[PDB]
Amino acid sequence: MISLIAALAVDRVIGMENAMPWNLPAELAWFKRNTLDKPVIMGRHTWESIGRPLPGRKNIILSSQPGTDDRVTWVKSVDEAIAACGDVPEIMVIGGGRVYEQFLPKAQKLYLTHIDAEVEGDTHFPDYEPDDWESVFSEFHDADAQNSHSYCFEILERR
Amino acid sequence: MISLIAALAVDRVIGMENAMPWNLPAELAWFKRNTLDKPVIMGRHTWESIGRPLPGRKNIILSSQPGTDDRVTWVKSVDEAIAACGDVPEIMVIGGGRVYEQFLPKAQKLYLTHIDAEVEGDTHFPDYEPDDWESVFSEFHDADAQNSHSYCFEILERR
Ligand SMILES: CN(Cc1cnc2nc(N)nc(N)c2n1)c1ccc(C(=O)N[C@@H](CCC(=O)O)C(=O)O)cc1
Ligand SMILES: CN(Cc1cnc2nc(N)nc(N)c2n1)c1ccc(C(=O)N[C@@H](CCC(=O)O)C(=O)O)cc1
Ligand SMILES: [Ca+2]
Ligand SMILES: [Cl-]
Ligand SMILES: [Cl-]
Repeated sequence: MISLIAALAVDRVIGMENAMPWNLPAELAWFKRNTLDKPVIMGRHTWESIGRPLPGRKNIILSSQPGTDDRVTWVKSVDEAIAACGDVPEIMVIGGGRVYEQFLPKAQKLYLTHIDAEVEGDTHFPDYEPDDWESVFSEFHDADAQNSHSYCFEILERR
Repeated sequence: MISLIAALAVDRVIGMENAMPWNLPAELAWFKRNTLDKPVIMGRHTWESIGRPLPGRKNIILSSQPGTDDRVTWVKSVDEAIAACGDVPEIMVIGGGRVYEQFLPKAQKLYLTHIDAEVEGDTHFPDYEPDDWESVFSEFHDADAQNSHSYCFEILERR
């Protein structure tokens, strides 16, 4: 099955011109826990943002342009992206905006992190119909010594 | 000689307890380059935000309450903190607020990072009359894919 995993600020903002203005090691820990040992599909801008391949995951980059790193797999279509995953129970799509838009229709589950940050965004997570999804897990946490903002983890399954 | 190193938001706002709302790996690199191989003095809140002893530095915690951890040095007074440093060319004071207030009188240099972020806060870096200080180095950087805000490194020497 295909799952989308994203960190959304207020109004579903997911990206800005520069790095997001938050320091959330706990959110990254959740991201790692939910993607480890699974293929991850991302767009080129997300790839460039991370800076290196994610350890212990098969990194797949969906892009019309040519491959710059021998450490990951470059694909040119959703179909190719999928085929590169092989036979695994779950494929994780990690962004950005355009990639989420192309995979939403095929997605069965969403792993969302809602962050209480008001920012002017560049890209936003596609509008989802809350009547179409069932929340099966939610957990709220306040900002603390290491995390700059409050956040809530949520997992939704398609009804 | 004693030096204070701090990251300030607009209006000189500094962290109190929760992590600051910015992601500046280039700023932490600056922090590391300037404190490596030197003793660092910090208060209890800063210690909690770091979460572990900084490698390659002698970690001294100035606090009234008790030494949780054995990997660092716990002192109850300014005099004791200085003594624990031994005889080195430069002692780095890394915050927070009350710690900067206690050492400013004794400081000969300031390594400051001015960040273009408006943050609401109670705490401010102590008032320094820059005419008692000579700005000796200044280098501005714009925000990018990995750094959430613009920042300017500055070094001042006590005249
Ligand atoms: C810019 N970026 C994209 C990013 C960030 N947070 C997200 N958070 C969620 N929930 N979902 C995403 N798709 C997401 N994507 C990043 C940047 C760094 C790391 C990262 O360092 N991850 C380490 C975990 C943190 C660490 O080792 O420092 C990992 O092993 O996943 C991940 C994603
Ligand atoms: C919360 N905190 C206090 C902190 C942060 N930035 C500062 N920045 C400046 N300029 N001055 C300070 N006093 C300062 N203090 C921290 C948190 C983490 C690390 C840290 O991880 N430092 C690693 C470098 C980054 C990494 O490897 O994780 C190091 O080796 O110094 C440092 C300070
Ligand atoms: Ca439910
Ligand atoms: Cl992307
Ligand atoms: Cl402190």
